[PDB]
Amino acid sequence: SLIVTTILEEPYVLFKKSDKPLYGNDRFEGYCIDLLRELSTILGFTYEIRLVEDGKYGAQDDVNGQWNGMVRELIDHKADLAVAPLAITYVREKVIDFSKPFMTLGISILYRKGTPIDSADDLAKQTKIEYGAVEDGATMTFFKKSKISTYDKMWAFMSSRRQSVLVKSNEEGIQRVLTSDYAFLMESTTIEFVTQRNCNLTQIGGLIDSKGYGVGTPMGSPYADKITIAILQLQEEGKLHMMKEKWWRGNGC
Amino acid sequence: SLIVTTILEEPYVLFKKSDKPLYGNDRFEGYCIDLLRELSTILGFTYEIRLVEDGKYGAQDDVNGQWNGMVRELIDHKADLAVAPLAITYVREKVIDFSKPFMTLGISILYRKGTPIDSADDLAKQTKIEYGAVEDGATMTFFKKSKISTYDKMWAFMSSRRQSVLVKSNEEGIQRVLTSDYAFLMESTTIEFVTQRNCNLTQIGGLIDSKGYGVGTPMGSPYADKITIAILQLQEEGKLHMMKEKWWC
Ligand SMILES: C=C(C)[C@H]1CN[C@H](C(=O)O)[C@H]1CC(=O)O
Ligand SMILES: C=C(C)[C@H]1CN[C@H](C(=O)O)[C@H]1CC(=O)O
Ligand SMILES: [Cl-]
Ligand code: NA
Ligand code: NA
Repeated sequence: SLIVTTILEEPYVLFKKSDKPLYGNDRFEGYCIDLLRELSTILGFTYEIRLVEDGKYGAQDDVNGQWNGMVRELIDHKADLAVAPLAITYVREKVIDFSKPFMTLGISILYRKGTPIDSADDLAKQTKIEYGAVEDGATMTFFKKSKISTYDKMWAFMSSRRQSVLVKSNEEGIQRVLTSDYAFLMESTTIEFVTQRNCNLTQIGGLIDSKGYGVGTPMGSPYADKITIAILQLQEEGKLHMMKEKWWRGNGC
Repeated sequence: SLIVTTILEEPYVLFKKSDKPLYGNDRFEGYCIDLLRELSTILGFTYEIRLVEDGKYGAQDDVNGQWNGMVRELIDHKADLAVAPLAITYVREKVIDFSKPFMTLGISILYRKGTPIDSADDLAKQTKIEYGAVEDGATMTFFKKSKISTYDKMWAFMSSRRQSVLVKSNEEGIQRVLTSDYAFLMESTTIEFVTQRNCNLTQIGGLIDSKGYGVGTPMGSPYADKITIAILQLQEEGKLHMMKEKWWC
């Protein structure tokens, strides 16, 4: 039996709606839960899903270098797999292993329709429209590390305003877009889910970078390569595409 | 130095043009050549580029189970890395290792603009317009194995006409599109290169699947993970994007 760490994030992992309390694995559904189920069938393991205690994905404390979130659970061998929209990044790959990607995406901008804002550069060169990202996530880290003029400028803006423009979650960022003059730097996969459900919102510009989500494992785990092969099987038979359609597809904007 | 196996395929790998003779690695240019140079810089290795003798990527013969191409070079430890638009696939991952993807893509359709054909389904339902793929590549293999009705039908059509509709190169497929009534099933990255240069051609429909190109290594090689890390660094600093813009109406 494997211990699988994960985190609530629509539509990847959600609590099933129910009149009565549910228990154990029965509590959860979503794209990542379907993925876990499919992987379990192919590779023949059982599992217990556990929400990560600190509610974090995994970032390094910039003073002591210690990790948190699902990444820390893996490093500490508290979990066997992390199954979530966990971006494969340079810093994380140095401390844990990942399967090859089950989904590909990039940072982009969530904003309202009908404005003159067409790119990151348009946001960077002003301050009236505030903008931000989830604190300490892969998106924020991209900006923190970027040497590109536009993105460095955006980092200077966000970091100096971290108290007011950085958010704790996608949900908070999305609500900020809906209720104030704010543009949210966020992952394109999640943007697509949002824009299918709110016709007044749109992605602005294209993808600013490229990354994949992968299943995390402790470094050296034999499951990283096994899951890669299972993911390739699922992709090549069209299941990953069906899985995405199931959890994303909206009724039109 | 590491031995790096590769293959000519525009704009990934080409012979550099010069008025004077060129030697060694200097003979080559392209996206993958730039990639290799950058990987070299980060990881601190020297290397020798060699074109794969049999001019194949890597497929398994369904009679004797023998592999060929760059995949075979890696299996036999004749090369340390394969750096090319080499698709990461289930069957290849069973026999060699791969870095994580430096490019992501999918099978799609290259055809002419201004036609009624809007999807694979539209091709499958007819026979007047021929269609095909590079023989024995990842695209053909996708169709050969698929259980999705539309793709299974397309495979049945292609296999019954393989002498006439399967081609030996992307170049041959493109020439087929240009000189006959033919739609070519090919990788979306390469389609983008072609359509930026041939204004009468276009991608039809979306991506039929999703895959990545990765650097291949013999199975168990320590370089697969090292190259993954270097690729992630290159991506995050915007270098892969710059390289794409450089090499890619
Ligand atoms: C839901 C959020 C906090 C996660 C999801 N993937 C990114 C990560 O793996 O860090 C984070 C989003 C982002 O940074 O835009
Ligand atoms: C250039 C061709 C022969 C290669 C490139 N990638 C695919 C591969 O890795 O097999 C092949 C193309 C294709 O199958 O459409
Ligand atoms: Cl349970
Ligand atoms: Na790792
Ligand atoms: Na492998």
